[PDB]
Amino acid sequence: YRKLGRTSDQRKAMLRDLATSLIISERIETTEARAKEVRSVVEKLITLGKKGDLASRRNAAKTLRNVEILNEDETTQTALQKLFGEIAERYTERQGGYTRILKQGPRRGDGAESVIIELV
Amino acid sequence: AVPKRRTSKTRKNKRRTHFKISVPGMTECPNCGEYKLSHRVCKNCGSY
Amino acid sequence: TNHKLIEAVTKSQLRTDLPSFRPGDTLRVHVRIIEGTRERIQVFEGVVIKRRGGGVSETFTVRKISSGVGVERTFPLHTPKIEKIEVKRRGKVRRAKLYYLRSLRGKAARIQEI
Amino acid sequence: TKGILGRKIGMTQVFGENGELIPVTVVEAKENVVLQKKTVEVDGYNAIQVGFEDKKAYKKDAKSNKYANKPAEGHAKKADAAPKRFIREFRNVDVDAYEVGQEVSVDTFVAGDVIDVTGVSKGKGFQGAIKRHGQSRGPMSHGSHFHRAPGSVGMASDASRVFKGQKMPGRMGGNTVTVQNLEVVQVDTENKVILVKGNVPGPKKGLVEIRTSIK
Amino acid sequence: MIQQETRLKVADNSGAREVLTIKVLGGSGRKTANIGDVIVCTVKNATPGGVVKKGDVVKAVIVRTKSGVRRNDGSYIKFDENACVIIRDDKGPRGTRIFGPVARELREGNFMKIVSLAPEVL
RNA sequence: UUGGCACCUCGAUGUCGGCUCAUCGCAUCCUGGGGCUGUAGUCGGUCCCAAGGGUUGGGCUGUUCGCCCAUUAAAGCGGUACGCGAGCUGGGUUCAGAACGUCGUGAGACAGUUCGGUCCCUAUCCGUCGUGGGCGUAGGAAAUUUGAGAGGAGCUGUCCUUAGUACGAGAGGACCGGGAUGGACAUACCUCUGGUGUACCAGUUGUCGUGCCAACGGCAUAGCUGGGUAGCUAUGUGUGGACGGGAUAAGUGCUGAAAGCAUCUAAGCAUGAAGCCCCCCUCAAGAUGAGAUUUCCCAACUUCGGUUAUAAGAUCCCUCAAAGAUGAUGAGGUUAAUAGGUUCGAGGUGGAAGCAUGGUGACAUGUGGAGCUGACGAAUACUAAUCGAUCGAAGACUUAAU
Ligand SMILES: CC[C@H]1OC(=O)[C@H](C)[C@@H](OC(=O)NCCCOCCC#Cc2ccc3c(=O)c(C(=O)O)cn(C)c3c2)[C@H](C)[C@@H](O[C@@H]2O[C@H](C)C[C@H](N(C)C)[C@H]2O)[C@](C)(OC)C[C@@H](C)C(=O)[C@H](C)[C@H]2NC(=O)O[C@@]21C
Ligand SMILES: [Mg+2]
Repeated sequence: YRKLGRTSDQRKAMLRDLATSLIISERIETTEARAKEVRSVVEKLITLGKKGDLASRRNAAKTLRNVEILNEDETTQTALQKLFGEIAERYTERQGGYTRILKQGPRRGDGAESVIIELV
Repeated sequence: AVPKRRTSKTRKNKRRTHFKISVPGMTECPNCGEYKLSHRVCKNCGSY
Repeated sequence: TNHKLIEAVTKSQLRTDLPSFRPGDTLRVHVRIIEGTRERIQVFEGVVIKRRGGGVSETFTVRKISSGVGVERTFPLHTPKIEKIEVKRRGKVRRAKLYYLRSLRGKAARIQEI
Repeated sequence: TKGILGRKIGMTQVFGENGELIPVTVVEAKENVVLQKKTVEVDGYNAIQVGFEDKKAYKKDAKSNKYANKPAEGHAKKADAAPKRFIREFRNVDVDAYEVGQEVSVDTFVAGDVIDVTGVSKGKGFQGAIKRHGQSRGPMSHGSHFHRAPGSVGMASDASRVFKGQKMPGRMGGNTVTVQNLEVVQVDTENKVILVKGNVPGPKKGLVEIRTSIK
Repeated sequence: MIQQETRLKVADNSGAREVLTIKVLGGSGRKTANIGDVIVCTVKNATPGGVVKKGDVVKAVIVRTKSGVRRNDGSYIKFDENACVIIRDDKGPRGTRIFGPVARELREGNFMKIVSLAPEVL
């Protein structure tokens, strides 16, 4: 696996935060390496969501941050609830994938290959 | 640990023979015809 | 096949007659020592300390006290110099390797049955 | 006398007669085919070329060594064989016995021969003076600033130069090594595997050239 | 793995309760030893009396090191303490009530009186 | 070595010991071959040939040296700016402080002691260790190659047998060869024993937070503690220095005369060493002499090739690791298992959650070797290697066979 030029605690934190944000937005923009490394984490969380039993819920609560989404009509529900009620159904029949990645050109401030990781 | 002598213009230009930027990996985009980087999304159109 | 071949090659050399046990069990071990005269059997008694990866490569370990001097012997489970094994009594532990018995002597090294 | 191309799969152990842990390296030799028979008057030295494994056949627009190229298809079709992945040759063998197009089989080796396995070492990459060369390194305390670097590279004004062969930092591995006087413990003809006592050079999934000891 | 400046317990009633080593016999540059190997050593704690007294230089043969020894079948025998026994330059001990177990590898080295006068051969 | 001379260096050539790394001579310390002896063999002494390899760990001093304690087959002598400080130390010595003894009325002094006392430098060139690109090898390519050369190894102990034999009043005691095991050292590898394993498992303290109990997350060296997969590793596992040729050294001869004898010599022809050459391991056609084998590709405009673009072949680009600083090498790019995910498994950890039972409680038991599980094995196109683009031959003269 990759280290992302960062320590262990700071990476653990970055990976879980990036996975949460992806789950919120359903497509985000970042650099190639971190997309390549958040792919597995988000894919595994969705797996914890395709079962929905209380054990998998409690276990997926480890990674996701506690965030609130305001849906249409001022309806509110958290990241766990999204994962287990709006994304489990979408991928009940698909047996992998769950994400795609679309390389983009280098950014200006660096030569970093920005990419967009999106939930498929 | 200091240059014992000058590096003449000949030696200088010689060392930097291999110091150059490569032309980008660009291919034409199938939806718009403008060039794009290969394996990247066209920035003019937004396709594949 | 490019995967089962290791097991496909060692299967002819794996024993089924050995019993099933776990670390923390005091078991008697029958061994066939071949001295200069014959192959006289002899018995080793100890407490299992650990055991390792499967295949012919599994090795377990036993520990005992001889004359107040701790002795530990490690065997492969498929070495053909074992005539028989007896799991003389069971053991309630909470580890998979029992390294922490190298500092205790006497009742401190106590084990509950079952 | 005998030679087979194989690849290394891993290591295990065998309890042999008289209960002895024989450390073993399992080698998978399958579809070894002779592709030529070099001759003294045709090429200047008599030997035979063996192809191992099996590539796929030519395809237009191939982008990898998976498939054979037109040049290799032709070389192998002259021996009515499939394109192969690794090709080596053997000199110690006597050519008259063999024949172009035959399969070299694991059963060429009987239990208890003496063989030499020639492979390539594992890469360690760019490595320092003491891991690459076994050098004693300096003091780690007592106010030292010479921990792992190599020591003097020469003398002084006499030989105002560093002599060739001075054991300095570089890239370790990637060297052909021949371990000698190994032996085979069993040959299995169905899974196509020659087991060799000891250990052999190389990464897992590599290539070994087993032949009969020259000593 | 026993090297010089290593303190070992004595396994005899010869008179020395604990000793340390200087060399490992057997070769130029030899550095270590295991069961069945002889060394030179000078006692550091003697019993009041005994045939061997404190500060003497003596031959001795290793028994039951804690690094232990591999046997040809893949069996390993390890121990919880280093130990040694003094010898009389004929592979013969001095005491006659040796204590503690002894490995079976001392049989080969023809330390038979050591193997015969032992609580447990192993 | 102690000196003599003052020839280069005072617009600076760091000086002694130790550490790291060696390299070369041989007037050889061990090992190999011999002549001998006031050599019965083991013993020793002497001289000759021999430099291939090897030629310890400590106590004491800043010490080189030397002495001492244990070993070894031996613990060799020297050169290399008394090798090596832009590789290291800085104990001694040689700045300023201080102090004792001595000399000086005194300031101070002593190569008399003593305690303390700042070791800078980002490597341009040559050199050296690795690793790329260009071009040449009379076409363009893919693979296998011979070996001109070059490098690496090269050490040796003990036991048993012959044999208690030869030889010995005895005491003692092989030569040869033929077996067996070591030491040191070099290599390759992780099956075993171990180490490490900061995205594996588990227990636990303080504190903050997800309202709350229960569950969990952040921080405290990874908070700590017990384990531990892959990888990487030694102290761990195998292997190696085994034969055997050819020419020799001191030496030993054979036939043999000058010199009808002799005599190893002059013709010739023998034997003889860890030494030389080969043998064994590795690199090697930039070996500009550029070598060899097999295969693949083969047209059609010219207005005359100083020709397109294309073959065969690669690369760009992208998924990767058995490879890696980068570039290279190697496994793959949909006609696809290259990597991710999913499913199953190995190995690791050790009895998840929620329930029900029992306890006042701290807890325990069954579910259920359960739950979790980074690299390890397999299957599966679910996701990404979609699209595309660039480079790449048409084969010279001369003479002889044809
Ligand atoms: C940190 C960067 C600076 O470097 C340095 O300080 C380094 C450390 C220095 O190394 C050394 O000390 N010797 C090597 C250590 C030798 O110890 C033996 C025991 C002693 C002594 C001693 C004797 C007399 C006196 C003295 O009498 C007195 C007073 O004051 O009277 C003051 N004390 C302290 C004395 C002490 C440089 C490199 C030094 O050169 C070297 O000196 C030698 C005299 C000759 C050397 N060669 C020509 C043979 C020479 O190579 C200099 C002189 O520096 C003091 C360098 C000069 C150019 C500088 O001035 C630069 C700018 C430094 N200044 C600074 O700021 O940056 C520095 C680079
Ligand atoms: Mg000057």
